[PDB]
Amino acid sequence: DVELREAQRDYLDFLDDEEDQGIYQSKVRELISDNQYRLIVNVNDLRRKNEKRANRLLNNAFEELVAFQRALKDFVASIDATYAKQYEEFYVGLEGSFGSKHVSPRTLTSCFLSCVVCVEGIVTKCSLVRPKVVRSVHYCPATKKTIERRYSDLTSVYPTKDEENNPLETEYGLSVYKDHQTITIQEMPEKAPAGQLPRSVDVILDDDLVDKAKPGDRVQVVGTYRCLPGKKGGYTSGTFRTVLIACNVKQM
Amino acid sequence: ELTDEDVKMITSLSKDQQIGEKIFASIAPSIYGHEDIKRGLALALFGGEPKNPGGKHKVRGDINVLLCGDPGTAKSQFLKYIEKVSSRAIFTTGQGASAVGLTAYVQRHPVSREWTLEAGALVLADRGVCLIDEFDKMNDQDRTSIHEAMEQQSISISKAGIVTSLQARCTVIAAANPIGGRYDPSLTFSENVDLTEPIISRFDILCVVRDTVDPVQDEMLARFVVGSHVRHHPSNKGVEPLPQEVLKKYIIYAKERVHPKLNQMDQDKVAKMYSDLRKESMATGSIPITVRHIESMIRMAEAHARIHLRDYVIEDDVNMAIRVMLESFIDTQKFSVMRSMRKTFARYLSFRRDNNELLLFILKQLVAEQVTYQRN
Ligand SMILES: Nc1ncnc2c1ncn2[C@@H]1O[C@H](COP(=O)(O)OP(=O)(O)OP(=O)(O)O)[C@@H](O)[C@H]1O
Ligand SMILES: [Mg+2]
Repeated sequence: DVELREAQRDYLDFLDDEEDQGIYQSKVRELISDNQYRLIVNVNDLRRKNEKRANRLLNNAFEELVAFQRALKDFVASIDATYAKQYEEFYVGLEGSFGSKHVSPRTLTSCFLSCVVCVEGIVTKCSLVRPKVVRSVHYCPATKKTIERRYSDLTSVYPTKDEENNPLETEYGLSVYKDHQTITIQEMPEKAPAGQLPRSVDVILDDDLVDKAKPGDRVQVVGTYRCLPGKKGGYTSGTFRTVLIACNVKQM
Repeated sequence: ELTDEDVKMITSLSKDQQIGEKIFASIAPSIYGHEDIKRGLALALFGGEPKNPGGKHKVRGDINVLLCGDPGTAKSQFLKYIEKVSSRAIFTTGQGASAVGLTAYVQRHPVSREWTLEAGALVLADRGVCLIDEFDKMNDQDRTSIHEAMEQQSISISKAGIVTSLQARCTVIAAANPIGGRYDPSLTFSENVDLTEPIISRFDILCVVRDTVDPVQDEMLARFVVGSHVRHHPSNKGVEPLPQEVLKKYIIYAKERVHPKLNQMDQDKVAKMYSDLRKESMATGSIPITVRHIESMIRMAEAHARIHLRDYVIEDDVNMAIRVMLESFIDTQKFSVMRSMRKTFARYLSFRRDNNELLLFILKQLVAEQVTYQRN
């Protein structure tokens, strides 16, 4: 993929901040020193250094964020491979000045799907934190075999019988889970028009963000807006359920 | 009810030159007496002329009526007759015993299961008549809603998400009982009724129905009701009142076509009358006369002209409207002020009141005084 390689190279060059003011090199040193695996990057820096990269990141959030995270992992490996080996993936959060993407749940129209949005709102729902499995390990007493099965982020089959029908006992401890939560955010009553009912939107929080925001707090969520699918079925209505896959949650 | 050649019929008796008495006697024919109340209800039915000079001075063309009286006097009968005879007329009670309430709201209709905006009763009578029985037993919110409707001729809803303002240009005909179940003339009207001053200030006619012991009237009413009972048994199932269907045809035609203009009103007479009433009312510790009384007199004069389809208010129309307005205003006063204003303005209050009526009233007063002296 020439496009993905170019994106990753540009992102890595940006993160390679030694000739410049050394801001993001210091930020990576910070994240490694304090033992966290998520980086916060100001979009204004992307605009100042490469407008094309910033526009691509904002308008096509998913693949651009994947490339940015892979470049981040490569850079942290270069600065330190010992720490980089500890975490399977290095995540990224965004912030700054989102020109037209900065909206509220009311203004959040379908035009922003697959884009980067920095919404501001009042938190209404915070669901219980659940561990979503990402990698299961199953041990067969009969065959002495340990089988690992991955679970890609498709936001399904859980093996229980061996090849010749030997029961598999899942290895919870060796299995890998990521904590996950869903919150519902609402437009601030102050800025909402006085007449009609409040307009809200969902937000999905992965690890490092499951409890960053509590119910009834004014927050700013930066993330990707996409459509959820229905379950398997012959017939479907054109309707789609949309959520905001957060890349960063900040207290206003 | 869109007929033709009945314009000839309506005009045929419109020139009778005494149709006013006929129509005033053709209201609720099942109710004996209460002629003044019937006149007031006729004027309310025909209504005034709504006018909004420029767009900043909204003046209602309606004639709201309030019948306050001790029980057993057929007030609810008048309200039910108006319900029966006037199109777009709805009936509601201060209690919750009415099908539709005074206040707007939104909900899923119990039978249709559909989410609808239940507009208040006043709105349903947008261009008709709203009859309010038990006017003195409403809720706080009901009182607020009636106040809003009577003041600004519209209702503002912000219940669920519906920030709207829908207009209710209704004529309110209300019935009520005095505080304590009996009207005491020694107290002014505004204090022996469980209604705040702003509410009463928006009614154009106040009818004080009093049940005073009188052998002749008692015998007459007994004969009336007992004859009704006789004639409606299951086995057997000074002008001439108009038939009810023709009466409502006349009401429709007048209320839809003729729009009298008061280009012939004698401003001199009205101004002198108003100044005299102001001076007299303030000379005593009594409720004064205000501009809204002149407004109500104008509306009633226009309505009386509409009854006769004159298209131009005439001196007699103005005099009759003044008679009605002064009768209401005087009867709202306390006992002493009642006689004060009666004697001071007897000339105005006697318009179109022949000698026989006044003489009979005076003879009845004298004989009642004699009876009281006898039986004490
Ligand atoms: N002037 C009248 N002419 C004919 N019938 C009358 C008259 N006054 C009272 N009645 C009769 O007497 C009864 C009492 O009248 P009604 O029930 O209408 O009372 P009301 O004035 O509405 O009292 P309340 O304030 O208690 O509701 C009725 O059957 C009514 O027909
Ligand atoms: Mg009654």
